[PDB]
Amino acid sequence: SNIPYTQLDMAVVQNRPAGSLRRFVVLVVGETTRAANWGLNGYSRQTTPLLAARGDEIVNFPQVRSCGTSTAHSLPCMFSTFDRTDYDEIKAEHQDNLLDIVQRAGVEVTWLENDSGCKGVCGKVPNTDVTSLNLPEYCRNGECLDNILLTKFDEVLNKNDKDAVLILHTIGSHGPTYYERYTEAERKFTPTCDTNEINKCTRATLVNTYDNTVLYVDQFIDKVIRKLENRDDLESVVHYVSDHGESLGENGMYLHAAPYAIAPSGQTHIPMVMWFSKAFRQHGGIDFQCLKQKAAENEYSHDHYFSTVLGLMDISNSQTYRKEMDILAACRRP
Ligand SMILES: CCCCCCCCCC[N+](C)(C)[O-]
Ligand SMILES: [Cu+2]
Ligand SMILES: [Mg+2]
Ligand code: NA
Ligand code: NA
Ligand SMILES: [Zn+2]
Repeated sequence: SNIPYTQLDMAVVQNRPAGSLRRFVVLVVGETTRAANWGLNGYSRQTTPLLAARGDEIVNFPQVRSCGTSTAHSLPCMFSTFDRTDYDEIKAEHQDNLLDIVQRAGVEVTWLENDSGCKGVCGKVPNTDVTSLNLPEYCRNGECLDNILLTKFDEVLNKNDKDAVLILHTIGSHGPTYYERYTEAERKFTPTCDTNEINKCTRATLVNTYDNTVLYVDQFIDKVIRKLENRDDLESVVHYVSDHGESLGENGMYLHAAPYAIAPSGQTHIPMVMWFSKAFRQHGGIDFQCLKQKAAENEYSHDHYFSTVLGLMDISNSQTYRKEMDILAACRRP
């Protein structure tokens, strides 16, 4: 209430081609996973084997920077019109965010939370806290394995046939209970640090445990793709990006939330990948070989998130959309 609230893009609509198929976009908002331990970026361990095996169909972005080093900064920033370097916390809090605008355009927006909170971003859209289900197959000590989200996916997919944006907010690589982020099938690197007292384990075991968390991210993204890839009637996109990275003892630094100005690359350099369904490849208007090249050669950040999502919903009458910030715009047919 401190300053008047600005509704943005009040006349927004979708401008999808006439007679088009449903468009279903999944935004996986990761947590703590860093670029330097991401197999597709050339890490010496293959922490992303399922995505690597999918080959050309996964677009990987080797140079992406976060807008903050904690969830409290990164989430509101990445869902706002503001860029990191001009972010105004107060202004952002008193205006519509990305999800408010997309919902106003008539898109079904749903937020499934498994990471302790949306930091105010999903207040005005349908949202559920999946962690609270406290299912023994996934959950212990108030935290749940991210595959619990998959159990709620089909309900969203089948809610109706409107275009949709589904946000899956994952707990990812969050520590210091890194060992609780994955299961036996992803416990590849050993020995591990099976305590929250990470300062008491060797740096070698800490890296091993963190790397196992990335294997779980990889299989999670793969399972989301598997829910969509056989729906030939559906134009689907899966987009994954982390909120920030992590420090694993380098120079005495652990966890995250270092002030951005002094934050090491481990905390600011984050993974990002995209996958497109067959129908999206056919009717989505994107030159895929163009996009693979752009992804390899350019530097991106959370600043690109807002316009990339608007572009994926064919949003029109939008004064917030910036073509130069839309990752796909330079490879989209006019
Ligand atoms: C307060 C930080 C906001 C970011 C603005 C960075 C300058 C953009 C203008 C660049 N330009 C070459 C056109 O002058
Ligand atoms: Cu206020
Ligand atoms: Mg932004
Ligand atoms: Na945690
Ligand atoms: Na194992
Ligand atoms: Zn975080």
